[PDB]
Amino acid sequence: SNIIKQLEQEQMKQDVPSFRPGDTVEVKVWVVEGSKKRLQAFEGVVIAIRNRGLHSAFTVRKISNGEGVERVFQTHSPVVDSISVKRRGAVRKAKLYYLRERTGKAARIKER
Amino acid sequence: MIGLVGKKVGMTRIFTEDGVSIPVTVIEVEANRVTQVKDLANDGYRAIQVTTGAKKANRVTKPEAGHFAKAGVEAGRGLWEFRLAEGEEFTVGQSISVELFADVKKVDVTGTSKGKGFAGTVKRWNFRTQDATHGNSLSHRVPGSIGQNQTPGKVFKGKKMAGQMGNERVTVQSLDVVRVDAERNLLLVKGAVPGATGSDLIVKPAVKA
Amino acid sequence: AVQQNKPTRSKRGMRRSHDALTAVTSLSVDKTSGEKHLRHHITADGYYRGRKVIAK
Amino acid sequence: MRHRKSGRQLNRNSSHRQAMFRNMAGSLVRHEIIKTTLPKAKELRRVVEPLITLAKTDSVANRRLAFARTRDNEIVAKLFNELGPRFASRAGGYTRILKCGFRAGDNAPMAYIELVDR
Amino acid sequence: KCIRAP
Amino acid sequence: MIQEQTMLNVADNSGARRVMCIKVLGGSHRRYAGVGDIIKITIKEAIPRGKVKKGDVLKAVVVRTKKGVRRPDGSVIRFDGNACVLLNNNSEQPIGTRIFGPVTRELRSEKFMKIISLAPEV
RNA sequence: CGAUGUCGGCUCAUCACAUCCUGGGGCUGAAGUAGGUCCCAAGGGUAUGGCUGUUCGCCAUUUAAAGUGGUACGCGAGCUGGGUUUAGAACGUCGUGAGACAGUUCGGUCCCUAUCUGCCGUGGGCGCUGGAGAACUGAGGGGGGCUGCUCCUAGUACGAGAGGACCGGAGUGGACGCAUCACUGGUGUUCGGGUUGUCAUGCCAAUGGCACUGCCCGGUAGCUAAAUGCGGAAGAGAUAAGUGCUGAAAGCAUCUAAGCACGAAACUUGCCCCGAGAUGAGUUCUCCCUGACCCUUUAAGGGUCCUGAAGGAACGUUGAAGACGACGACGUUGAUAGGCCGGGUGUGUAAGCGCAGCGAUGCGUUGAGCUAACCGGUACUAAUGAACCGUGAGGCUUAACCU
RNA sequence: AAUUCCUUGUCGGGUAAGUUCCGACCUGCACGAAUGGCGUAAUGAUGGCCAGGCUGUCUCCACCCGAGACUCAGUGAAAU
RNA sequence: ACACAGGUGGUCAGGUAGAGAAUACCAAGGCGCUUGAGAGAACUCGGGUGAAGGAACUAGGCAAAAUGGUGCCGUAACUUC
RNA sequence: AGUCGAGUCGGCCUGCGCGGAAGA
RNA sequence: AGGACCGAACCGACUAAUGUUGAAAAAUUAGCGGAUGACUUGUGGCUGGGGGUGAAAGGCCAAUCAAACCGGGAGAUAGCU
Ligand SMILES: [K+]
Ligand SMILES: [K+]
Ligand SMILES: [K+]
Ligand SMILES: [K+]
Ligand SMILES: [K+]
Ligand SMILES: [K+]
Ligand SMILES: [K+]
Ligand SMILES: [K+]
Ligand SMILES: [K+]
Ligand SMILES: [K+]
Ligand SMILES: [K+]
Ligand SMILES: [K+]
Ligand SMILES: [K+]
Ligand SMILES: [K+]
Ligand SMILES: [K+]
Ligand SMILES: [K+]
Ligand SMILES: [K+]
Ligand SMILES: [K+]
Ligand SMILES: [K+]
Ligand SMILES: [K+]
Ligand SMILES: [K+]
Ligand SMILES: [K+]
Ligand SMILES: [K+]
Ligand SMILES: [K+]
Ligand SMILES: [Mg+2]
Ligand SMILES: [Mg+2]
Ligand SMILES: [Mg+2]
Ligand SMILES: [Mg+2]
Ligand SMILES: [Mg+2]
Ligand SMILES: [Mg+2]
Ligand SMILES: [Mg+2]
Ligand SMILES: [Mg+2]
Ligand SMILES: [Mg+2]
Ligand SMILES: [Mg+2]
Ligand SMILES: [Mg+2]
Ligand SMILES: [Mg+2]
Ligand SMILES: [Mg+2]
Ligand SMILES: [Mg+2]
Ligand SMILES: [Mg+2]
Ligand SMILES: [Mg+2]
Ligand SMILES: [Mg+2]
Ligand SMILES: [Mg+2]
Ligand SMILES: [Mg+2]
Ligand SMILES: [Mg+2]
Ligand SMILES: [Mg+2]
Ligand SMILES: [Mg+2]
Ligand SMILES: [Mg+2]
Ligand SMILES: [Mg+2]
Ligand SMILES: [Mg+2]
Ligand SMILES: [Mg+2]
Ligand SMILES: [Mg+2]
Ligand SMILES: [Mg+2]
Ligand SMILES: [Mg+2]
Ligand SMILES: [Mg+2]
Ligand SMILES: [Mg+2]
Ligand SMILES: [Mg+2]
Ligand SMILES: [Mg+2]
Ligand SMILES: [Mg+2]
Ligand SMILES: [Mg+2]
Ligand SMILES: [Mg+2]
Ligand SMILES: [Mg+2]
Ligand SMILES: [Mg+2]
Ligand SMILES: [Mg+2]
Ligand SMILES: [Mg+2]
Ligand SMILES: [Mg+2]
Ligand SMILES: [Mg+2]
Ligand SMILES: [Mg+2]
Ligand SMILES: [Mg+2]
Ligand SMILES: [Mg+2]
Ligand SMILES: [Mg+2]
Ligand SMILES: [Mg+2]
Ligand SMILES: [Mg+2]
Ligand SMILES: [Mg+2]
Ligand SMILES: [Mg+2]
Ligand SMILES: [Mg+2]
Ligand SMILES: [Mg+2]
Ligand SMILES: [Mg+2]
Ligand SMILES: [Mg+2]
Ligand SMILES: [Mg+2]
Ligand SMILES: [Mg+2]
Ligand SMILES: [Mg+2]
Ligand SMILES: [Mg+2]
Ligand SMILES: [Mg+2]
Ligand SMILES: [Mg+2]
Repeated sequence: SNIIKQLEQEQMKQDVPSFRPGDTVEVKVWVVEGSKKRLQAFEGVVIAIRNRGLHSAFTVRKISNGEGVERVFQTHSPVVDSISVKRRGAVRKAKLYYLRERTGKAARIKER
Repeated sequence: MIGLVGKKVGMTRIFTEDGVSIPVTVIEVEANRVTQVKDLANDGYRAIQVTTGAKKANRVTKPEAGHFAKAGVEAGRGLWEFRLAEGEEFTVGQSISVELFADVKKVDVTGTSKGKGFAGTVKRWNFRTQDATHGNSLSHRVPGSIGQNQTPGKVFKGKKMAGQMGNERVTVQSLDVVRVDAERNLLLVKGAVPGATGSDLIVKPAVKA
Repeated sequence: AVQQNKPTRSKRGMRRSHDALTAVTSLSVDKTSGEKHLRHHITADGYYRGRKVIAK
Repeated sequence: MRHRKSGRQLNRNSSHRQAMFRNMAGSLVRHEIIKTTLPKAKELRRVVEPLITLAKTDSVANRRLAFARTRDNEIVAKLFNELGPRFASRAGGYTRILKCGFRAGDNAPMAYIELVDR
Repeated sequence: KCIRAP
Repeated sequence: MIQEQTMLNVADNSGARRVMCIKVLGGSHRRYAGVGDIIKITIKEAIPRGKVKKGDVLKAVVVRTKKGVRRPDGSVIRFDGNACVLLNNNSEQPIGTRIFGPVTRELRSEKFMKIISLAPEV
């Protein structure tokens, strides 16, 4: 656990910005096609954060070409190139799973 | 070759630069101290006994202590044997370190599985449950028939029934060595290995090639 | 469900070969009051490991 | 299995356990020594010792938290006024369990649990 | 039920 | 995690609106189809004058699932519904000409390169 | 016939081989691909649905394949009760009628706390020849053994073309199994919060009880699968059918008689687990005990006093160990548990006070307060000085060595 | 057909697939007119069949809360 | 047959919510049901929750889940109106 | 039988064996 | 108005689970039907065994019913065990 704490901390990113459930976030992700390495953006609402050191994760919900999509990002994965907060949301809960049953005008989050 | 005795520290992951997350068991392998060398003359087979770790001086018995005194090693928490292959040679008192595994690609890891106590046939043997409803009377997770009739008029040995499950020696074979850290006395192997955190593990180079 | 043959007094005795009770190995003596007690329990006069406790 | 789990069920449901320990915690604070069954005494430490710790810092919020957990203002006042200051410089271990034989009625193993200074 | 019923 | 009896939406303009999985192909007692798996389907609902019709039996490739898909870093991508793309039963090639909604990089193979080419995302 | 529960299904199987698949072969009216047919082979594998009480069968869609049989038409002191198989009722039909029908139709109580054998697990006793603590050897036993597709070889061999290999190699799957919880998740009545009704704490404010945890939303540890690691093997030996080499009997021929070779998922190993009650009770290493006396039936004899080891057990604090036993850790020369301290995690900005608002509320103090089973620490509490069991150098015979 | 043995008759509908169901045909083994025939709104803890919704019924079970089961103390059966 | 989860006619009828003698929580009043204590295995019973799927279960949706109030809008075939 | 140099060929009656010969 | 509707008391008993040496010789739990009537219930009365009574199941007539119970003919008879 001390042993594991040292193995974990040496892989942890130092640059991860403060964000919060209900924030809109843009995550830049590496994608590979052969030997060609693009960066793909995934913008959406943060519906859940797992704070768990190196195992930290966060879930982003986006409506994309008329289809709800959630990505669970592993925060310290090198696949996640950058995270940036586009808009600060005002919610009360830690987890916004109630957004899954809400579309359009019902799904709006007040700014913080 | 020989293996080494280690302790299951727990699990983590190693993120690779190319994006992959590798689940790892972290095995603490402190020095294994040779406590006896079995010879073909005196013992009828070739092997080393090793100890690792430390025992309380007051909880090491006089028989145990005298055995370690002959070796000239500090008492460890136990004694384990490893069969020597032809050509392998070790001396009493020799410390063997995790560096042994430095050029080993795969290992087999042996430990004592977590103890589930008395397990039913559903859990222990993956028996199918019977109907939850449709009239079933008191026979939801019970094993069903355990034999035929007058012929043979008995239950066959090895019949799968409820009983103690887990808390037994298990070997998982052919786990990739992800890292050998001699400085920290660590071996990282890919994937899960038997036993609880804190439990002893025997790590040997993989027998399947 | 039930026996086809009356078990013997022998079989009865054998089944009860594990039923014997075990006397307490030994009683402890309080360092002060001198009185016997179960080890790790207070005495009948309310001592434990020399000091008066309870007081009843 | 119950690997790593804490808390004794004591052949009760949760609401009965909670009520029972609230009563028993009050009894211990009031009388400073009680006799009970040994497993109940061991569980009672996990209830009573946090109350005393809470009572080390006298505030309205703490009086109310204590009140929420005890529901007795005699007990809350005795914590805070008496016990909290009595244990100000003592890092846990406010109680002591002393085993005291077996109960006549059902052979239950019994123990005294007392506040250490009593 | 009847053993070896009709 | 699609199985026999699972209803899927259709992520193409073949004209099927609602299809039901009647077989997970490619193994004895194979339980589930995930993204990129071929299933056998029956059309339960079709639009009036499309390329296919109600009760037609054919193949489809699963392109979105609610269970979703894990990636090598432990990430997961989940969709709000289960959807597939109808394929010709003999030559497993898409019947439609448009793909609707995002697909995943699990279809990035020779068989389904047309689907990837038409999809508006991933 | 002083009762052997009777179809089918479910659950759980086990065996045979007359082999469905996978493996090995011979012949072919075998070019290749794909078949036909026979021989060897039982290691493992061997669909899900629609219909019907069905067995079966037909059908849909799969699969490498959807084997055939035995086991009281395997299995109701294991489940079901659709059918069959009582009493009600009706139809057709037969009968003057009561009634009748392996005709139909709607409805119609399925009991048993396991003594013995067996089987799955788990202990106690004694033994194994002085006692004790360990590590082993491995007689013997069990587990495991399935297979697709794609690519390369190669559009090669073969073929008029159409099509299209063997042998060998690489990858990736299905099903099954073992482990595990790092991840993704479930659960999480022991954590936090929202909220309805009502009762109470004098009242306000704040709280608590009850209503399925009142109803809900989240969620820690643990357990866990849908999660993710790993497995089946290679190799070896001896073979089956089969194919040979050399080779006479029988000047030839002949795989066989002498001799020699090859040959399969079967067999023996190789892999994993159990394992010396293996009474054939094994081995190795270490530790401990080096006192006197008395008597009789004088013997592997029984007492007495002194002695009490190594170690064990007991008791206590306990555990990712556990029904209980057992197994592991720890007992002050101490982190064994609880508490406590710090952290993490979860919930999501407490109370009080202030400000704004007529007010519900909002805002500030404030990511606040609270926070289980987690992590790192810490003798505050509880793990006691003892006592108990276990002895005092371990039979006889013979051999080799005391040289 | 609460009646049809042959029979899962045949044709149509519904389903990917329907021995059941619905419509129809008539070769009624063996319907039929108050031991009523055919129909019929409403009604039925009535029989059959299909949908939507819904779900641990199931794929395939997992975890949790309680009562037993297990251990201790007291009492103390039974069939055979 | 029992200090037996059964049966037994009449009268009385508080508060908050509620249409109510339903239901929840309480008053007056009455009770905790005459073995307890631990533990936290299988399995059984009674419950809670459940990823993806959604009748694939089964003789049969058996059981479960679900629906559920008031007001207003709106409501088909058929019909003995 | 394939010059060669002694037996050879095929039927009959009989003794004892061989295949034909798969099961829970 | 109503053998009207929804729904407690009250009267029933359709389904499932449990129970099956039961808590109970027919119940319990969750649902379920009727609930101003051909309703339900208290007290008392009348009908008697080839007899009663029966919205009919050979149902019921004191845990007994294709002929009650008790005593008697009676030691029926038993080519059966
Ligand atoms: K039943
Ligand atoms: K008979
Ligand atoms: K062949
Ligand atoms: K076989
Ligand atoms: K069989
Ligand atoms: K039989
Ligand atoms: K049966
Ligand atoms: K039987
Ligand atoms: K049974
Ligand atoms: K019949
Ligand atoms: K027996
Ligand atoms: K996990
Ligand atoms: K969890
Ligand atoms: K309240
Ligand atoms: K031995
Ligand atoms: K054990
Ligand atoms: K605030
Ligand atoms: K505040
Ligand atoms: K916080
Ligand atoms: K007829
Ligand atoms: K008539
Ligand atoms: K008429
Ligand atoms: K009579
Ligand atoms: K007589
Ligand atoms: Mg365990
Ligand atoms: Mg099943
Ligand atoms: Mg029953
Ligand atoms: Mg049940
Ligand atoms: Mg026998
Ligand atoms: Mg006993
Ligand atoms: Mg713990
Ligand atoms: Mg109890
Ligand atoms: Mg409650
Ligand atoms: Mg008999
Ligand atoms: Mg054969
Ligand atoms: Mg065999
Ligand atoms: Mg049978
Ligand atoms: Mg039964
Ligand atoms: Mg049976
Ligand atoms: Mg029936
Ligand atoms: Mg029939
Ligand atoms: Mg008949
Ligand atoms: Mg007939
Ligand atoms: Mg085997
Ligand atoms: Mg964890
Ligand atoms: Mg979760
Ligand atoms: Mg919850
Ligand atoms: Mg208030
Ligand atoms: Mg109350
Ligand atoms: Mg109440
Ligand atoms: Mg020759
Ligand atoms: Mg502690
Ligand atoms: Mg936090
Ligand atoms: Mg609050
Ligand atoms: Mg017929
Ligand atoms: Mg037809
Ligand atoms: Mg259907
Ligand atoms: Mg018809
Ligand atoms: Mg008629
Ligand atoms: Mg007429
Ligand atoms: Mg009529
Ligand atoms: Mg007892
Ligand atoms: Mg009583
Ligand atoms: Mg009444
Ligand atoms: Mg009420
Ligand atoms: Mg339980
Ligand atoms: Mg539920
Ligand atoms: Mg679910
Ligand atoms: Mg769901
Ligand atoms: Mg079905
Ligand atoms: Mg079925
Ligand atoms: Mg139902
Ligand atoms: Mg319900
Ligand atoms: Mg012969
Ligand atoms: Mg009415
Ligand atoms: Mg009645
Ligand atoms: Mg009821
Ligand atoms: Mg009605
Ligand atoms: Mg009503
Ligand atoms: Mg009759
Ligand atoms: Mg009667
Ligand atoms: Mg008569
Ligand atoms: Mg007479
Ligand atoms: Mg007589």
